Amino acid sequence: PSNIKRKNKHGWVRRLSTPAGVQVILRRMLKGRKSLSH
Amino acid sequence: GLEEFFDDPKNWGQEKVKSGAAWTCQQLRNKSNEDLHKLWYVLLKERNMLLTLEQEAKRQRLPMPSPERLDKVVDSMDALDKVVQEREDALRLLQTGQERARPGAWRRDIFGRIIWHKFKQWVIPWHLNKRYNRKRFFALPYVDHFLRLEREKRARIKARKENLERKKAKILLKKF
Amino acid sequence: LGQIYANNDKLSKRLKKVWKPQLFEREFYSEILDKKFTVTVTMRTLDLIDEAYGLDFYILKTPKEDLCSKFGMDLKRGMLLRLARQDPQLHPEDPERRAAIYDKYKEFAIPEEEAEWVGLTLEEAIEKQRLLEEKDPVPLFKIYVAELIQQLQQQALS
Amino acid sequence: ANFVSWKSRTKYTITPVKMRHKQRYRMIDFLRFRPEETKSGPFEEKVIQVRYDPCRSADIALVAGGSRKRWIIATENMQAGDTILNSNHIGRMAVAAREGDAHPLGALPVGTLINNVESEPGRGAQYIRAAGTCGVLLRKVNGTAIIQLPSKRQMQVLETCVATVGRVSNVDHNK
Amino acid sequence: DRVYEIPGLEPITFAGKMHFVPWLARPIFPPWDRGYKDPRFYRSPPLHEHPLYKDQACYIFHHRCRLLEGVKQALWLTKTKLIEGLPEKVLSLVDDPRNHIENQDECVLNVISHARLWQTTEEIPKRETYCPVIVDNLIQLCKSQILKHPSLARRICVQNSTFSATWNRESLLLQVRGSGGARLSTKDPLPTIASREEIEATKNHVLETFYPISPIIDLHECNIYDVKNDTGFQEGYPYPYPHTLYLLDKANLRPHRLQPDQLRAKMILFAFGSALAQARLLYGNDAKVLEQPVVVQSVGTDGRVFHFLVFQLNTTDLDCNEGVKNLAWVDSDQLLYQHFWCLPVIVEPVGPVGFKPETFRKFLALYLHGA
Amino acid sequence: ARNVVYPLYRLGGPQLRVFRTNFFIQLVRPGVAQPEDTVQFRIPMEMTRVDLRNYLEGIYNVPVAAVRTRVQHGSNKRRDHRNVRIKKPDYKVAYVQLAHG
RNA sequence: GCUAAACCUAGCCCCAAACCCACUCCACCUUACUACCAAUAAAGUAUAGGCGAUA
RNA sequence: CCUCCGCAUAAGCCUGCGUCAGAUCACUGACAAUUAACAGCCCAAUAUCUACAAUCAACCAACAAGUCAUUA
RNA sequence: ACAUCACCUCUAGCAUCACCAGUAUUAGAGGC
RNA sequence: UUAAUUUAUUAAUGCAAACACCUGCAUUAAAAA
Repeated sequence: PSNIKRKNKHGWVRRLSTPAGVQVILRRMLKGRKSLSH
Repeated sequence: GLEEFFDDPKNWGQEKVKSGAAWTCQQLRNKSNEDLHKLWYVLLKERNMLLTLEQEAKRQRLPMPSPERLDKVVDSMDALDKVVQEREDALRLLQTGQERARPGAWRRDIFGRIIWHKFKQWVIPWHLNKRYNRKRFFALPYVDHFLRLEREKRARIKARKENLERKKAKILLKKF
Repeated sequence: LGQIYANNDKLSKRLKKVWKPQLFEREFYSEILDKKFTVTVTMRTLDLIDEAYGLDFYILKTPKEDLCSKFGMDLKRGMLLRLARQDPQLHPEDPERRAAIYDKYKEFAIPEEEAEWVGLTLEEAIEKQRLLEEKDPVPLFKIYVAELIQQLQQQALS
Repeated sequence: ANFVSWKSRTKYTITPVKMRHKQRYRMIDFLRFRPEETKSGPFEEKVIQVRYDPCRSADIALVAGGSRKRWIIATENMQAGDTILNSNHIGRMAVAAREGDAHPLGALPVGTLINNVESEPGRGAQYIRAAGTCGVLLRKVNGTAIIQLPSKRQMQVLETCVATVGRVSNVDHNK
Repeated sequence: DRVYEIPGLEPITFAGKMHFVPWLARPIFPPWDRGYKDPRFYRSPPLHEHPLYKDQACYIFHHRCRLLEGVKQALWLTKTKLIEGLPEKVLSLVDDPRNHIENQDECVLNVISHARLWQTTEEIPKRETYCPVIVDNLIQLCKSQILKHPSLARRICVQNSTFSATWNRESLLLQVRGSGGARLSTKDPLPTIASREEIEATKNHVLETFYPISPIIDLHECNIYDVKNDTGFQEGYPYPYPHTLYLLDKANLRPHRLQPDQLRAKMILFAFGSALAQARLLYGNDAKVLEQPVVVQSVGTDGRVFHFLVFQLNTTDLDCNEGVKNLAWVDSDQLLYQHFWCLPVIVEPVGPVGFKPETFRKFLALYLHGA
Repeated sequence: ARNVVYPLYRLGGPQLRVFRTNFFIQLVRPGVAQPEDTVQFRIPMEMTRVDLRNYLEGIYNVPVAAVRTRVQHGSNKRRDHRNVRIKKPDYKVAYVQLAHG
């Protein structure tokens, strides 16, 4: 377990870095997840 | 000194301390900016005392002597803030015509939703601001499908709500 | 971007094909804008050039869907603005040639307001409009001063 | 991926460079004849140290000329304190060159062993560069020399391309 | 964007918005200049409008510059004769047994053992830790002689002293910027060592010059320079005459350390610079032969290997390649002990081995000069 | 003041002044033995050490000699009927050593 | 007689109609929630099709 | 009577045997706490300097050829 | 075991993103 | 892989176009279905 690693791969910045990650966040926002990212 | 954090020693352990009405907004509108200033600090001291007492009562496992006056002080300070804020915005509307103190804009973030972006203070202008220019205030065409699906989700929630209201009205008319 | 059959027989496989044009880096002269433009074109572009008798006539004649080029519409907008403005900056200290060229394209003379919005993508038009109606909010001080002056005028006439 | 190449230094430097057993990289100057700033024509250079280099098979020489040191690649008998002439003038006759100096191929006795051969005038020395290697100047025509590479494939280069004479150092790297 | 090419129309950009937009043209922004001066974000002017930018490039020898061949560059750069070995005068200061500390050898041995073994909590003191301490302790041992020679009350050992000195050789402009520790200052100047006959015999000498590398190599090219001779103190300062420059090579790593030849060149140039600053302060900026040549000595150390220099500066007309020349006496590779064992090896006990007290005797002689 | 934007300072600019401070304070009884000159406060998260010093000195005329601060972590180990964690808020504790003995 | 059983109403579904949402203050693309720098019908008709499955 | 364990830091975890009160081989509610010197959190530019391993670094002993610096 | 030193086999006469800032006593592709 | 037929491509050629790159039309192989 590592916080640096976790925030590097699944974090908000990494998600928004690409259109695929933006789509992940959009999917999770449509579903209503409390946690959209790490 | 530090005695102002506690009320008069004659009231310690009295279990009921008498207090008067809280300031209304209308009453505070007739006072000067300086009277509002000093009254603010008077209320600041009073609230600090009451918070100190509340915490100490929690610590001693005893009920607070009179918790209503804390609410009254809080309401008084909210009224004072409202009065001063009204004066500030009236003056701003007069001199500048602006309705809000903080500049902002209607922007459209990466997820395609309209937001009110509030501006920040910077030293360098925006075109050489490395961090600011990383933000995306536009949506690419892959968002519009998700925008449509969110719209449909909202529509579903509204339809359910309106239908449920109508069913409840039918039940009410049935009983009565 | 299409598909074909392997040997022009439908009993063969279906395989993907792309048909690309032949691009020529040619160089033209817009007389009305008075500029040498290097442009990537096609042989067909040269043919409509020949039939239209000039880059100018070709640009102000060919409609948007037939031009299918944003650069073509930038050229169109510039040309139509230069006509509408009667702009003396085409050929300074040379009025007879300016008048000759400007009369040569009297047909495509348009109002300047109409020429301003020609060839604009929708987002570009919204950006122009939002500049246009962006005004600093007029302070309520002068509104109220004018109202008070007006009320005093009304009371004076009473 | 996050691959940024270490090959990122711009200026020529005499110092080793941390590159990505661990090794540091000594920048070699293969443009053997380069006149320095506000100098031209041939120029002498001095060998300060003949140094082992991890990045390659041959060993190298720290060689200082005028106001600049530089790493060049060593020939077989090159000592510390040796003096080497980097020449440009194509002589009318051949030049009876010593073991380690660099001349345009027009200025060599034909049938001598050369190394660090260019491909264009101003290209830099691309070939005959590994340990103990050598190539013999076979014959030359008008503005043209023909080389025998150690793979015995002959090469037609211009006359005014600089090559160094002698064979490359660190012999018996093979054995 | 091709809209920038059309002579008529102005491109529509995202400058109205305060953000980038992929479907609008990129605006052209004016070069922004911050109105006020803020130290943390200062950009210096490019190297032309500095108030002192001289076309004639100057060459600076600072505390870092490691010479190529070494000593030869120092003699050439200074036009100085090099005589191996200190003169009879200095060595005769310790010729007698009376000019000696009580339990001299043992005392020096104890200083060594302190520096190398008994210094810190760390088992093996490192070079930065034991080099300056060896130096300072040796000066303290030497200063223990104030009983015999009271004149030693008129000298001080000042640190963080920087001097500068400018001189021309042929067409090359040279400037030395000495920034080194442990400079010893005396109220009284050092008497001349070289008498008339040796300096008048140095004329026949020709300084040997080398090739192909220019005798300017590895010195700092510097175009933003000031031709200012700085002796390192304000005027009217007591103890104004330099006596001995103590320079130490205290880098742990071998590459980071000066070679002994390079260190000797270091001290030659530093002593020359000190003497030249003194000469210019006492005689003005005139290139002449001094009737009162200035003598300044230096002690260079690696931590255990010592070197001694005595410099006699007698000419200020450096530009010429003939005439009288300065002269320096050198003692080189004067190691004060061969090795030091911090752990017993199993055979050889902890301590120094190869301790030779003549090196410290020379140290003491140099210290007692002018006393 | 809390929950406000602060005007940005630039070199040679006017002193930042707060006219109606927004953060409020309580002095709480220490949970452990403390020196005689130490007074313990519970303080808002945004309020700094300099802010607390100036606050006491100005509003309450208390001569302050030293201030120390720590952030106390509230417990997240307690749950609803829905197995959802309930947070006790974190808070700031200030230790004020009074001046002039 | 223990365990247990039983309960109606939260809400939801399908339609109709009508085109929806989105700045208390503050914070949030950097490690997010971080004050601040380079119809119907025609009709399964005509037609297409390893002329067949089918279309 | 065991001790092949322990004590700190790092990483990770996040109040998870402190006090008061209650229920439950014989957790819940409330209150309280970790105080910087340790450690994070750095650096004004423009050029321009950075050939010689470590191993007690002195020999020896080598190869796989090395972990280190400024000036105006 | 693979890798990797080392060894064997085959290919390659050459330059700026690997090979390579290398040049057939070399490099790459394999195998152990 | 020397099943089916094909070369979408990639590497080459040959021929058209243009005054080598780019394009269109055929052929030969590797890697491919």
